[PDB]
Order: sequence, then structure tokens, then C-alpha cells
Amino acid sequence: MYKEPFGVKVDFETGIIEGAKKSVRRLSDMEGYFVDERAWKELVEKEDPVVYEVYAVEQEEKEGDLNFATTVLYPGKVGKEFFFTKGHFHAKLDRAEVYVALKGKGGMLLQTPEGDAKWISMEPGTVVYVPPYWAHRTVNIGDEPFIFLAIYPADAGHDYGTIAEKGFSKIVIEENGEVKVVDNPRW
Amino acid sequence: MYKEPFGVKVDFETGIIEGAKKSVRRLSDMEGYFVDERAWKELVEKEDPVVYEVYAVEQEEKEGDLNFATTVLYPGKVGKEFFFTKGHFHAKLDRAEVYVALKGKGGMLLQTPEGDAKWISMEPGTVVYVPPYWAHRTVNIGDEPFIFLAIYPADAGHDYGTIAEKGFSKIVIEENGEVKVVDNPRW
Ligand SMILES: O=C(O)[C@@H](O)[C@H](O)[C@H](O)COP(=O)(O)O
Ligand SMILES: O=C(O)[C@@H](O)[C@H](O)[C@H](O)COP(=O)(O)O
Ligand code: NI
Ligand code: NI
Repeated sequence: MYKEPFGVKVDFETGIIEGAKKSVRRLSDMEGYFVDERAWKELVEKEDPVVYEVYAVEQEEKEGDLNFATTVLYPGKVGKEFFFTKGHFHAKLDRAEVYVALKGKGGMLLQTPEGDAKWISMEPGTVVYVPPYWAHRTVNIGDEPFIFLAIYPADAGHDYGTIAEKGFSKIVIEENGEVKVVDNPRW
Repeated sequence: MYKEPFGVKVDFETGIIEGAKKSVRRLSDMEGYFVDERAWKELVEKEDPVVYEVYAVEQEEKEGDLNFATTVLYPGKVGKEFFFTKGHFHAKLDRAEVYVALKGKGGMLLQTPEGDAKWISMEPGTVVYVPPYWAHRTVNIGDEPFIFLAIYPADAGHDYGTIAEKGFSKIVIEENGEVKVVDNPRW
């Protein structure tokens, strides 16, 4: 039986999607992710702020089909490091992804199975192409929420494990009032 | 070898993607698409207007990779029928598509291989899920350009022929100042 086509309203101001399933990631949910463990533990104990929320509209895992989701990435820093999404590779490594930036100032960090990294800046209107085999993470480098829509293959799945253990070969920090992408000492 | 990640600017007011492949379809490229053949002949002679332009960023046709494109669908009528895109099924029938409406007033007409139809209104912010197996055509029901962004599997391909010969089982016309979706009499 064919699936029913539908339309859902996406609010470009809030990132809210009608009919989507919500996910909330708090700072506590990201242990071992930031370089400055002291600032992390401090921020968690003090307020454990929400780092980001995802509104996902997903299908059964089937070749050729597509999922889409917005993310609202809140502004913040853990020590010198800007708030970011956990980041992942796809379970089916060769699945690509397309991001559309809607609001705020941010960017995407990407890296290969081997660690070679790239940084792509994102402002409203920017569409980012995430090629097959690249892990990807988004970072809010500004003062307001960074909101974007992502469209990805239904069967792409997720590999958070690799990233959670080694992180990205680079980190994005504020140094002298400036955003800088630098080597991860933890790597 | 890994492909290079990249970002491109999409302009939400004009639908133009900087550096993208541009395609232009004029009414003369749409012989046998509109119900009112005489009105089609007449409008082509008087003016041969651009019905739509597409700005496409495509990858090689491999499983799991993704293409994206904007379309600028111009306002107009052929007789009583609103300007529309040619419409197609995918070559790999079971490939889905996701559409994001950016500007203007329109909608999508979809139908199964058996001719069952569905109409989904589109205003700015509407995201439409085009399921596996469903042919899809966009229609402009207002007086300004209807602009939207579409993301689709790189291997989906196109099947235009099926629609080129028999059309869609429904049409979208203006009747008594109102938009109406009704049976295609030539189907
Ligand atoms: O599909 C995606 O890759 C995004 O929707 C991310 O899942 C989302 O931004 C949250 O990031 P992560 O999944 O890395 O926690
Ligand atoms: O991926 C899509 O289906 C869209 O980009 C359409 O191709 C585009 O709107 C043009 O319509 P058609 O391809 O039916 O002429
Ligand atoms: Ni992903
Ligand atoms: Ni299509």
C-alpha cells in the first residue's frame, strides 16, 4: 500500500515542525564531548542547559526514502568551545546529507574516517552538501539560536560511537574575540 | 577518494542558487501538457512565456547520494489552467523527495501509478513529503512567482513520458475567481 503524501508547516523563526517527534539534548547528555571537562561539570551542576533540540519526521529505514529534521542549536560555550551537536558518521557510511540554514550564525565541522577535517560557515540561506563518508557536526558561533533543516536518506542511520570516543580532529573556539578552528589536543 | 563538502547560498527571495546549473522551460517546451490546446498555441504565439526555471546542484547517480534544486514557477494560466511543472515519476520508482516552499502561493499535485491523486497546498514554510511511487507536479495558484527547494536521491532519475502522454488524472483551474481541483477530462 502506498504511503500518504503530506505537507507539514515548518516555522523558520523557531524551527518547530508540525507533526515531528522531538528530541532534547541537555549538556548532561554530552559527557566526554567537550575539551574542558571542568567547565562542563561546572555548567551541568549550575544549570545543565539545553544544548539543542531536534524535530524529526522519519520514515521506516528503506533505500531511496528520505527523513528530514530541524535542529535548534542554542548559543553557549563550554569554556572556550562553542555549543555543538554531538556529531556522527552514518551507519551506511556512503549516505550523503543536505542542510539548509534558516536562522542564526553557525557552521559545520566535517571529517573523514581518517581524520581530515573541514569547516563550512553557515548563515541563513546557506545550503551545505555533506558528501558520502564524512562525519558532521554543527556549531553555534553566535549569540542567538542557530536553526537549520536537514534532509537525509531514510536508511542512513547513525554512528555516534566513533565521534564520542575520539571527537573531531579539530575544535571551534573563541580566542581573542574571534572564532578559530584549531587542532583538538584530545586527538 | 572522498568528495569535497561545500556550502552554497540559496536566495529565498529569488530562488537563485549561485553557481548552479540553470534550466529554463518556456511554454513552447510544454506541447501537449495543457488541456486547452488552443489557448496553449495562442499564448505561445503572443508571448511564449517562461513557465519555470530550475537551479540544480546534482551529483553522480549513485545510491544514497543526494541532489537539490530550486524552481521558480512563474504565475500564469493556459486557458483556465494554472502554470505548472511538467511532472514526473522517478526512474527508480520507489525514491522519495522532500520539498520546502520558500515563497509565493502554490501546491503539489501527486498521483500513484494507478492514477489516484492528491493535492497538497504549499505556502512559505510548507515542507511536503513526496513518498516512494508517487508522481509529482507543482502548480502556481497566485499572481507572483512560486519558489521552492527540492531534495531528492541522486539515483532517482526521471520518467516524464508517462505523464507527457496521459497527464495527471486531475487538473488545477481557476473557476469563478476560485482555485478548483477537478478531474482531467483528457485522462
Ligand atoms: O540528520 C542529521 O544529521 C541532523 O538532523 C542531526 O542528527 C541533528 O542535527 C542532531 O545532531 P546529532 O545527530 O549529531 O546529535
Ligand atoms: O526534483 C524535482 O522533482 C524538482 O526539482 C523538479 O524537477 C522541478 O521542480 C522541475 O519539474 P519537472 O522536473 O517536473 O519539469
Ligand atoms: Ni547525519
Ligand atoms: Ni522528482
